[PDB]
Amino acid sequence: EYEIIETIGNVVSSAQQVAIKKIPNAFDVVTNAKRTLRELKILKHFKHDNIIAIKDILRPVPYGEFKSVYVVLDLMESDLHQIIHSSQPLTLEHVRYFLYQLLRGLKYMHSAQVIHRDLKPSNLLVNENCELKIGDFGMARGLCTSEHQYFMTEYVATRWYRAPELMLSLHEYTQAIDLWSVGCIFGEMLARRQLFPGKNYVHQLQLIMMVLGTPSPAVIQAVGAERVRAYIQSLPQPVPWETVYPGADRQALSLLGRMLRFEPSARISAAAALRHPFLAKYHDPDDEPDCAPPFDFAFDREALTRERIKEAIVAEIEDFHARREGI
Ligand SMILES: COc1cc2ncnc(C3CCN(C(=O)c4ccc(OC(F)(F)F)cc4)CC3)c2cc1OC
Repeated sequence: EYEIIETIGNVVSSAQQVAIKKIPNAFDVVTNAKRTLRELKILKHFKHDNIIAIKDILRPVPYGEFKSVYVVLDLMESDLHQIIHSSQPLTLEHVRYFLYQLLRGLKYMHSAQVIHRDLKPSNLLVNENCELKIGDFGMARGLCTSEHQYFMTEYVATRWYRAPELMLSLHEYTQAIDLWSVGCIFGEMLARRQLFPGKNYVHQLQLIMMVLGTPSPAVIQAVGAERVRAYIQSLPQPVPWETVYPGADRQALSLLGRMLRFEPSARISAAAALRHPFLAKYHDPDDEPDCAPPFDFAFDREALTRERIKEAIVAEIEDFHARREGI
């Protein structure tokens, strides 16, 4: 059926060209197997041009020897990290178009009660024809949660893009998490360099404070871990986005400012971001769908043995083929 050529990320390999992902020893570790089942069900639930899609899943040898899962996707030229940090063009109009598509993908995603929680340029794929697709859904969760990650929210996802609520454990974990990350991504496109490149937990809070200023007392009281509160209080106003990005566009910084706020409830939504004057060029409500029905994460909260999860994953592969080949 397919012929491999070269390995890309590490396992994904190039191979009509396609990308093929090996998930080796998929059923050997509970965490890895649970993540594979979550990704399967999320990607099958979504049908949207700005969200990665599975083209094919290679079938099962006898069942007991079924160890690895191969997943076929359409090959994407690059990702937004490789584009941002290179000699490629990235004018304001590039920034405007890439931001639109991310936000278009998020409106759909957020309407199904799914929070990505791991948006960074490297997870935003871009093909030869400039379609941007959100990938890598292993960190995604709903509004309700059961996991070590219930506590320890400061270890959720990637440090340079992590929202203050996770860092500080503010007990208000919503789709607003992704809009922080978008803010960082947006800022990073405008300057071609990371906005908040923290070295460790403490330096990451510094660098956010050096732009956003001191957080409010009501935010500080909602920090549960007392040791972090003491550090914040030991330090002696916001820096205007104009002086952070000197040559930048006016409409862009307005929108950026509505994303990078300490308080989750103060952040603009994906839907409302798409109504901002900066994205008027591309904004069409009739072409920017919601996702119905919503995604249920109940299956993830179940404490399953590796073998039950294996059975679950194999049923999602069977159902994938039945919905197209059979029916
Ligand atoms: C030249 O650059 C690249 C092109 C690329 N083209 C296409 N797809 C990729 C990767 C994107 C991220 N990704 C997933 O989101 C994903 C999808 C399905 C999965 O299976 C399961 F879990 F549902 F079972 C697991 C992971 C894996 C595929 C690509 C990755 C590239 O660089 C790293």
